[PDB]
Amino acid sequence: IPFLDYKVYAERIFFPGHRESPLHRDLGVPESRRPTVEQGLGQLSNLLNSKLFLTKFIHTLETQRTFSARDRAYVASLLTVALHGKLEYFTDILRTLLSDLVAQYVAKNPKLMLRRTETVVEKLLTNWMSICLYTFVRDSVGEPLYMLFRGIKHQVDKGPVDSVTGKAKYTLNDNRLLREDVEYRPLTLNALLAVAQGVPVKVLDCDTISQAKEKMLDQLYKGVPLTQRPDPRTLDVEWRSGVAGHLILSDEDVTSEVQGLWRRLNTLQHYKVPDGATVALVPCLTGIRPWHLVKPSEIYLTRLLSMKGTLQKFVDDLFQVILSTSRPVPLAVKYFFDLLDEQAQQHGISDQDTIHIWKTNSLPLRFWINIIKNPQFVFDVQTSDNMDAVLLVIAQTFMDACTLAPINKLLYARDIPRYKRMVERYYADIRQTVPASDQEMNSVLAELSWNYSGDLGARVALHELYKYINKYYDQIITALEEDGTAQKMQLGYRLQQIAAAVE
Amino acid sequence: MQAIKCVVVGDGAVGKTCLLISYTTNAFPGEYIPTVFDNYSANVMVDGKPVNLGLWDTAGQEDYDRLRPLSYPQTDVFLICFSLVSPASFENVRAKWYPEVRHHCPNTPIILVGTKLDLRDDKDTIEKLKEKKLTPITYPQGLAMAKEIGAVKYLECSALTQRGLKTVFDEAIRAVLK
Ligand SMILES: Nc1nc2c(ncn2[C@@H]2O[C@H](COP(=O)(O)OP(=O)(O)NP(=O)(O)O)[C@@H](O)[C@H]2O)c(=O)[nH]1
Ligand SMILES: [Mg+2]
Repeated sequence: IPFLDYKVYAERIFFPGHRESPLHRDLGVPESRRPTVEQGLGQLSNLLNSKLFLTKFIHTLETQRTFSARDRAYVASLLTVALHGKLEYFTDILRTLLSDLVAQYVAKNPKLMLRRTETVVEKLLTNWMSICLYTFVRDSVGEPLYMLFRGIKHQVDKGPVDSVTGKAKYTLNDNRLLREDVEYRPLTLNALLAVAQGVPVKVLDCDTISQAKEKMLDQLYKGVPLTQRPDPRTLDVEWRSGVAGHLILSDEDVTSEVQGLWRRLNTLQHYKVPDGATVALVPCLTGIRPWHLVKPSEIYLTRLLSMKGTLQKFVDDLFQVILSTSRPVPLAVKYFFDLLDEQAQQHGISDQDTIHIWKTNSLPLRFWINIIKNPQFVFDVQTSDNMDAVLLVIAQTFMDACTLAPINKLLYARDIPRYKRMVERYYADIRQTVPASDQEMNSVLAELSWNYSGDLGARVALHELYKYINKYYDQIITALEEDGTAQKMQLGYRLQQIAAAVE
Repeated sequence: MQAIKCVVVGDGAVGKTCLLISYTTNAFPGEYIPTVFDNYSANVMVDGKPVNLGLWDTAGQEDYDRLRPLSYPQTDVFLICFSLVSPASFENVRAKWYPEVRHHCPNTPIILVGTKLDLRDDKDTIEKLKEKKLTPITYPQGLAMAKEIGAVKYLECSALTQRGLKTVFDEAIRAVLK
């Protein structure tokens, strides 16, 4: 069961788009001015540990016109990596930032709360949750989440697949559903890994030599995590016949099907490969439109229900674990939903329906939604495109159950009133159980700076955070001295000293 | 140490697999099974020089045609085949084989080879030939074919007897060296 360790899980959650944490690279400072800068950054960290400073810092950036919501994510994520030590403080930074968001939503519409990252705090609590719940995820939810992922992977390949458009016999989305049907026969060929023991692999005559290579690897390295698995671009498919076989087939070669501007890919049926063929994955030697089953340029309820119906098995289970009352309420959840309940009475909101959407767009629609949506956050796995369309349609099914109010709606319409029960059933425990003491809380928050193995990239985090400071320097000086306590703290000068320490 | 890649392309059941096996084991197969893409190996001595002959069997069926071109790259010497006991297998030399070979490899030397020599001289075989109103291939019929295609030699042989089969490959080794 390929579980990503905390380092990977966190990096992938805080820094998603780049794939790998951009906090892994050297500062880009020469050996000469190298020690003079390294020191300055340290003083930036001590400056950040001032709740008085930090609050003003973010508030100034949020107001800037040039500060995109893309920066809002990066700044929250850098700050998360930065304050990974002072977690007790990181929570206080949020405790304070939450109360600020609360007052701002009273004027316009309080129901629209925590919908889009138009604020930096919206990202910090997704990061916050992730830090807290990582244990729980690995410990309980991990299991059915992996199950559903293997289940979907399996159930899709029991049907043909177009290596070009990206459509299959099975999915939960018409925008991805393979409308046309093709002539496909099932193959079950003995696969060898000659990089020598033979593992039987189940492909389909229609699969390209590429898809067939992947399907082969999936069995030849069943429980080996992606990073431990070798690269497929280093591998070549080699068929075997008679005394000495030896024939290296490929996706596109001498035997490719050119039809003017339409060149087809090479399949197993294309080469006349039979059942039980000895195929070995051996190392690599080294404007016509490409196609496979349907050349590129209404619902089909019946087709999707077969797929839903297969996957229901673990769909039920995954939700029955996330929304579990049988297990006790994790402290991070209970604390937070009571952190909101403390805020609800401070501004006078008796309406629990307004409270629920702040509660929903916190833990499930902030956190749980993402893990269902994207499983590459917990598992060292390669996620298919059609896989994601399926998973997303399971996340939009879970989501419709969370919130009190197309395909996904009148598809799971049978199970959606069942999950709506589970949501309320879960929020019953949230209030009925013993509230979590802050004395008892920071006890857990400290052991998380402990159990966080190493440096997630804090060096770069401070340098990258200074890259921001450097651009918005003066606008910061404004809030640095317009405040009375900020003058007393000598914050302005503290910053100035660091500013010169870098340059 | 010079290695010679030799590909034997020939019509359905001309006796390639058999002639390839006979040369490398000095034993005849017996049973017919249509070959897909089989590889053979032999270490020879021609004019006081050691050579590794890396043989390549191919198909004589239109079914395994979508795959045959893969055997072709970097071939040092080709072996275009036919059976002396069928002119159908001989006419397909000018029709299927020669065109296919040169379409890909325009420099590789060809050697037209007449397999099943033992059956040509047999009476009982000529009886079946006469029944479908046909006559077997002779040395001048084949020598006219080899000069026509641009073959570097014409060799007649048989796999069950090993008659002039030794020569067939020794000549193919010579066909590379100059
Ligand atoms: N009498 C005699 N029979 C032969 C000789 N060579 C081949 N045969 C026969 O004719 C058939 C040839 O088998 P085979 O070698 O596989 O022909 P092939 O050209 O390799 N077939 P393929 O096209 O599938 O590669 C067999 O039934 C065999 O008994 C020969 O020299 N003498
Ligand atoms: Mg054969």
